[PDB]
Amino acid sequence: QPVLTQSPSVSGTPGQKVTIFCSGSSSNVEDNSVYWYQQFPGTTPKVLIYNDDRRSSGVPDRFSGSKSGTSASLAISGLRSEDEADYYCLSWDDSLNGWVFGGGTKVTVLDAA
Repeated sequence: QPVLTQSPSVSGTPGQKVTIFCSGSSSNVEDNSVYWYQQFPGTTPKVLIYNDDRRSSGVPDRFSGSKSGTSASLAISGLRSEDEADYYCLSWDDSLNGWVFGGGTKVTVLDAA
């Protein structure tokens, strides 16, 4: 099982805000950088956030990464249909001696009505 524990699936309509959580431990996210990846079906995952809160080139400011203690989050404000994807957190783990991913959180964007 994944060493990092992510939020269950979340949904929103366009314009809403969602927050995805990534919980780790003292051996991983507490002192090591967290990265966030976005993955569409049948596509390689791409880095959206690195070093806890830095946006990759081209990533909209409505994507915000943060970290506190052994917990990290990715907030997507102003949700757009193209944001529907699986999101994964990643951190180095000093005990396991590996790069560990969360199990993923699917963000679904519902048609408002």
